[PDB]
Amino acid sequence: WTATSGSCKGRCFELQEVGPPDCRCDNLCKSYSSCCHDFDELCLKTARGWECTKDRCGEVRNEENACHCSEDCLSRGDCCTNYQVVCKGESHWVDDDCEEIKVPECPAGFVRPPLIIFSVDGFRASYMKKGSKVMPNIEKLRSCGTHAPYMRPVYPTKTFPNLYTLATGLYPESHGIVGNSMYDPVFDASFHLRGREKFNHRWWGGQPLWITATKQGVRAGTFFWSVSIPHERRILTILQWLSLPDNERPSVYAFYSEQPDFSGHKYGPFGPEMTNPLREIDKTVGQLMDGLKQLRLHRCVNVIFVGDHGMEDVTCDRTEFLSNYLTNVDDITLVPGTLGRIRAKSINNSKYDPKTIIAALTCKKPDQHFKPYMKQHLPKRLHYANNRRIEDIHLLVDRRWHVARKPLDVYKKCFFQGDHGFDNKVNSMQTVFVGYGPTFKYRTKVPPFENIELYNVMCDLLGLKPAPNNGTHGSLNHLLRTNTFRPTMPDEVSRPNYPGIMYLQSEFDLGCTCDDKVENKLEELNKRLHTKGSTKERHLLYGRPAVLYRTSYDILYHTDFESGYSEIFLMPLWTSYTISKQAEVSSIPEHLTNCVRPDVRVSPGFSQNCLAYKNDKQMSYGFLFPPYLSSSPEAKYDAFLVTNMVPMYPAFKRVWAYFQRVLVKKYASERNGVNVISGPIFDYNYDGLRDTEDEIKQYVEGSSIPVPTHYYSIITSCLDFTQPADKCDGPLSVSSFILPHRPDNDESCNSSEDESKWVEELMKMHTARVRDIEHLTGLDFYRKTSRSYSEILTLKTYLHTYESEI
Ligand SMILES: *[C@@H]1O[C@H](CO)[C@@H](O[C@@H]2O[C@H](CO)[C@@H](O[C@@H]3O[C@H](CO[C@H]4O[C@H](CO)[C@@H](O)[C@H](O[C@H]5O[C@H](CO)[C@@H](O)[C@H](O)[C@@H]5O[C@H]5O[C@H](CO)[C@@H](O)[C@H](O)[C@@H]5O)[C@@H]4O)[C@@H](O)[C@H](O[C@H]4O[C@H](CO)[C@@H](O)[C@H](O)[C@@H]4O[C@H]4O[C@H](CO)[C@@H](O)[C@H](O)[C@@H]4O)[C@@H]3O)[C@H](O)[C@H]2NC(C)=O)[C@H](O)[C@H]1NC(C)=O
Ligand SMILES: Cc1ccc([C@]2(C)NC(=O)N(Cc3ccc(Cl)c(Cc4ccc(Cl)cc4)c3)C2=O)cc1
Ligand SMILES: [Ca+2]
Ligand SMILES: [Cl-]
Ligand SMILES: [K+]
Ligand code: NA
Ligand SMILES: [Zn+2]
Repeated sequence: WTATSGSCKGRCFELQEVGPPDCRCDNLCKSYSSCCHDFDELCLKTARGWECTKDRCGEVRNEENACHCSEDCLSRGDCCTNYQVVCKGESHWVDDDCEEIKVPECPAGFVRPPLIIFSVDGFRASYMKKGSKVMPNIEKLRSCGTHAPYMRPVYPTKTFPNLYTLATGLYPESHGIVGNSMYDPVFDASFHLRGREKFNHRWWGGQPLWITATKQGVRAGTFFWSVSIPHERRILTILQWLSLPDNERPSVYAFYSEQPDFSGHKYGPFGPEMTNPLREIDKTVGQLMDGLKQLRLHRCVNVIFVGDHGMEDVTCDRTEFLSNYLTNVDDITLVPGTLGRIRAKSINNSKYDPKTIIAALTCKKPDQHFKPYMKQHLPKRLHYANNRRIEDIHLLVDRRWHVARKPLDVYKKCFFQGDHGFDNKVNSMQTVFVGYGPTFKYRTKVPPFENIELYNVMCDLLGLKPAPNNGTHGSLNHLLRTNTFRPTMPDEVSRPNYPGIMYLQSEFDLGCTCDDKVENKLEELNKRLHTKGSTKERHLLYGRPAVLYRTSYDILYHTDFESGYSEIFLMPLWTSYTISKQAEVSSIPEHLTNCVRPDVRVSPGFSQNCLAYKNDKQMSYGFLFPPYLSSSPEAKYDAFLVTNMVPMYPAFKRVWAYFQRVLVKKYASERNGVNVISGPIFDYNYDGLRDTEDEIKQYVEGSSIPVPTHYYSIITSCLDFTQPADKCDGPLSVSSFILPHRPDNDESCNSSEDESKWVEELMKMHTARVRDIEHLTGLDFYRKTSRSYSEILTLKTYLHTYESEI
């Protein structure tokens, strides 16, 4: 109950939310049905519209008007945004040439340049070029300020997960807004776009920018706007808050537009009906910039123009129905649309089987337009698993399609031509970023980046210390003319051992055999130098990775590769090697097919053993440095060391061997040499973070050899591919992946064919940032390069997406 018969007189768009049942006058009162009786009359004035006309110039103030053209309006802070243009011969902001803003040019009393976030729903990245003719204000922000060709949203590319990611720097799995709709089993409660449950604070985790600011003594405008408040009134309210006395004036503001998303759903991303919404958004930007110029703030405020996600063509007829696949369709609940999330209709049902549901949905029709996953098997780059609100069964839906439970759900809800929510690497889901102001660079284009990074920059823009988040602070320094943050490399926690020859062959009883007893100060001086690190500068191009947790491990040198070998996990944490453009692929000789050799540098007690693999009927093994790439028949014996061995399912060896035999060489010839770092990943609790030893759920049968959940590789070369990878004078180029270590290839529907038809497709799907691998391994890469650390941080956040040119 609200005693809604208090009053909004002198309180319109108050910044503090008043405690019930006292009635409210804040920009969200409408949404809670709790405004004071006179809210509309006082706070939502509309009389005479939004623009001064010649005949209103220097009029007598009439408090009924929506905005004013009377002489006193500037000092009152409530002129129409075009007041000066109409009544003072001023030009619109968009008609003035741009001039570099080297320093903030602010009125006295401003302690720091304000930040205004202008967020636009459904603003697809290609609108910047495709709509440029009808968006002159936006085009000026873009070309005069700092801009990316696009900005990557988070998965799912829905509105609430992305806006809240913008506010917090957190993946949806950590902030908790994991979809536009959700069920939470611990609360036993549901969350929807419509309704009042979304207003409960228990859904909203992390610490959003407005709370970070408040806690640190920086005042914040309200980020949320009730939908019925028109855009012109949102702009005028921001401009009014900017005229408050210094002790009352917020330093950060957000504007939100429902467009172009609202229209995009109805007409598709490029419908002819899309021109007008783009025109109208541009006009709103113009109102803001004219209003800022009137208050002498247009060279003082930092403005961010940012989308939450793009928009794809999607219609009714492109719907897959689970009823065409399942027989128990009524025993499941589906969260439907551009992604699928499946749970049991009833938890008092012990007959419900996730395994059988998955099998009924896997590769069942030739043209199938979705792919089922247990959430822990989703590409690691989506970071979409570690939340009790994300159902165990997930469906990744093809771009342009929907999934639904039954046809009745679709024709008893054609309406829509546009939608979004798909995989966040899909081109049509990409959105926009422009930063304009004293703190941003002038006329600068930066490479595409992920929206998880902006929270850190917005904190920097406001002199705030960010709460812990998923951005990599410093990776966006190149956006800024002056940074207050200067990242430093994390300290190594564990220093390695460098073992020499310490064991005799006969101390090993590992059940291994090798035909290598088929066995001179030329060649024997040589091999000792190699085992001491003589070739290390060739295979470790960027220094050794630093181990950032407490553990026991050895550096092992070899002619063709170096490794950091874990005495705890009984395998390398990383193996590093360089393949020049000219390298030769050879095969594994017949006499070496089953060869595994004890490593006399490493004790029996810290080694794997061949018997365990013989005994484990499911588990086979592979090698991290590939034998196919040995530099010589003699160096090839090094690749069969028991310290280069890792556990692999036979189904996985098909993937791995094709990568090592075919694709490494192809990348080296295309990229003019590559450096490769490969290794295992253990993430049994799917939290995106390295597992401790006591978290491992599977061992090779009868042994202490832990089974990886994933294998990664990081492939580095010179950005200027006219220089060889091992002699690169400038910026680096990287692509990486985190392949799931699975006992079957069900994920690839073409897997019964030759690896050349399906393997590379799988690796592309599981593309990763070096930063994802860092979290997953507790390692820190690129510690010794000639590049600046900020540039290295940008490099580690890069994602190679394999999409074509937007
Ligand atoms: C992306 O960035 C984020 C932010 O940096 C990273 O997430 C962090 O990861 C940390 C390590 O996993 C984690 O630290 C833990 O926090 C526990 C206290 O957490 C509460 O307080 C914080 C601080 O205010 C708050 O932010 C938390 O918020 C979570 O939970 C609330 C309420 O449930 C949600 O509203 C909110 O959205 C958020 O949920 C997310 O995180 C939880 C896990 O915390 C997940 O379950 C959810 O799915 C969701 O993702 C909390 O309110 C703290 O108690 C933990 O301590 C245990 O473990 C340590 C290990 O050192 C040990 O020393 C302790 O003794 C303790 O062990 C005891 O508890 C165990 C488990 O109950 C038990 O088994 C033991 O036997 C012991 O009893 C732990 O330190 C941090 O909270 C989150 N922060 C956030 C915001 O998510 C994330 O890792 C990054 N992602 C990647 C890929 O890098
Ligand atoms: C609980 C609640 C209350 C009201 C509402 C309203 C009316 N419904 C709705 O869709 N919006 C927009 C909206 C959506 C999500 C978030 Cl987080 C933000 C904040 C924000 C803005 C910009 C940036 Cl860059 C980041 C965050 C704004 C509302 O305000 C949504 C949700
Ligand atoms: Ca983990
Ligand atoms: Cl959703
Ligand atoms: K086996
Ligand atoms: Na298959
Ligand atoms: Zn939408």
